[PDB]
Amino acid sequence: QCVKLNDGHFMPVLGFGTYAPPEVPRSKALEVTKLAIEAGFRHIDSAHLYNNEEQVGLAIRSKIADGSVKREDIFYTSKLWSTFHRPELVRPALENSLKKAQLDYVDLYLIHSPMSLKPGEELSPTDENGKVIFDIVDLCTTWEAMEKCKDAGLAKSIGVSNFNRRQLEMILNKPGLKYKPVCNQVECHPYFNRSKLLDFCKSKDIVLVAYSALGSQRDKRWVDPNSPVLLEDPVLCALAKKHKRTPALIALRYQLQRGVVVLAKSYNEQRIRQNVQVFEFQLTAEDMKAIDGLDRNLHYFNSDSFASHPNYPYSDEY
Ligand SMILES: NC(=O)c1ccc[n+]([C@@H]2O[C@H](COP(=O)([O-])OP(=O)(O)OC[C@H]3O[C@@H](n4cnc5c(N)ncnc54)[C@H](OP(=O)(O)O)[C@@H]3O)[C@@H](O)[C@H]2O)c1
Ligand SMILES: CCCc1n[nH]c2c1[C@@H](c1cc(OC)c(O)c([N+](=O)[O-])c1)C(C#N)=C(N)O2
Repeated sequence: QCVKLNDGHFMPVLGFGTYAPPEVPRSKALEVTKLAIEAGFRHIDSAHLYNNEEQVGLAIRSKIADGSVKREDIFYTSKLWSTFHRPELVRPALENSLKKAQLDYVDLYLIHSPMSLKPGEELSPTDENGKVIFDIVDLCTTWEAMEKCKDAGLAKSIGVSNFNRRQLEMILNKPGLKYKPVCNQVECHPYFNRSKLLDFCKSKDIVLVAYSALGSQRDKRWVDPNSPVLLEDPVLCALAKKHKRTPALIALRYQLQRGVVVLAKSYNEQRIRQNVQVFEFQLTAEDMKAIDGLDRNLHYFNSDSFASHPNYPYSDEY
């Protein structure tokens, strides 16, 4: 079921990823989120970026209205987009997310990325030459606004996404800090298992939440299509055969036994239901060690433009 956060709240260890590319109809987000809840998902991951908060919130309201769940049975996450890092913009961002989702509070509000962008209403602002426009913001002040969001009872918990150890320390060592981040949501899978960052986070009682745990959606706008397909991995498949499960299930179970909270996106009803089966079996100490050895220092996120961002979390590479 759950893990206790450092603010005394609880996060379910399996979460449902709601993002789908824009070629997919937006109503589909409503339909598949109802499916995920119907299947046993209680943690739902969304964001302003995904442009789907209305539909995900409608799914949540739907399953509350028909009596399948209470609001407090549901752990709902949303994220502050990078055009709203400047501190006076943060609460308005959160209030707009709540208005779109028609919810009174999010269970978790995150800084979506440390890579600040030009303030405004374009989510992807570009210049006359079509290059992305960065902004420069002290994320400590952004965090202070996030803390006020918790105090105002608008977010149950607060945390970050896409921070490295350096950027976590920055918040952690902030003068007059009220709340540490409850989690850090980062790309994490057997080819990028983030063991160093994971050990740091545990040291700080900060939950690590894995995204692209299944190797990503391999959107060729943001991922090199010829990168290895995570779920076609020899070891994962051999393990799949050993446990009579699927590579996806092995990849998911892997994170759970490391103490990583794990996300899984699917827009396919059968795969949504297969994924909750992660709780049906266990991997041995020997199996875990074998998956550890798969690490290739490979993040699927690939973008030349964002790599030159000052706060690009992976800038040590290069
Ligand atoms: N920067 C960030 O904070 C960030 C970045 C990325 C993701 N995230 C969040 O966390 C989630 C991370 O997932 P992701 O979008 O990167 O993709 P993912 O969870 O790694 O899944 C990748 C693909 O795996 C397929 N899949 C799912 N279950 C499967 C199964 N049992 N067997 C085989 N294939 C299966 C899905 O395809 P189908 O739809 O066809 O089933 C999906 O497109 C996102 O949805 C989003 O909520 C956050
Ligand atoms: C604008 C669309 C960007 C996009 N389309 N396909 C992608 C992205 C990247 C992404 C960035 C995110 O917040 C910075 C994010 O939250 C999510 N998400 O939730 O799926 C995805 C990404 C990564 N990592 C990978 N592997 O594929």
